[PDB]
Amino acid sequence: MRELTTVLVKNLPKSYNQNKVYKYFKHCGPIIHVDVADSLKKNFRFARIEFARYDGALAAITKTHKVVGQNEIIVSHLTECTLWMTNFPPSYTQRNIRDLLQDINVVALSIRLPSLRFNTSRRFAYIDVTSKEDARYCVEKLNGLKIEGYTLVTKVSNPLE
Repeated sequence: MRELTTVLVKNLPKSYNQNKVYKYFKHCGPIIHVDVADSLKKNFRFARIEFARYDGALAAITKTHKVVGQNEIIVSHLTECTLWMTNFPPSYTQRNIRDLLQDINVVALSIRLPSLRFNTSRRFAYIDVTSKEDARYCVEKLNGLKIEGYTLVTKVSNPLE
């Protein structure tokens, strides 16, 4: 218990748009998932990549030392700013989360649903937000919300490290 299989990028110029980032991550390593975060409320952008490996993370982190059009991008491990739900029903559609994070925060970084088999898999779901200061309050609320007699459970930390 302690691995950094998941990395985050910061700065992200126009010059490192999704198409461009895609070129780089596939030349780093094997990867499960990849996304960017358009954070229109701030100048700098972010992105997130589930390499699912430690050697994957190093291949990303090392790739940081290449400037890209006057905005040197920053690659590191992921920080604890990921909420994830566990005890939750599958009817939490990805759209629903983008509504709910606008309703409590305003802004999110990224939003991952599970895909095991079909839908009826009772796996867990994982969402990243810049909004982490208010997320510390939201956790506390949601960690003992009631829906259909189930206590919901969420966390705001990284469930592998």
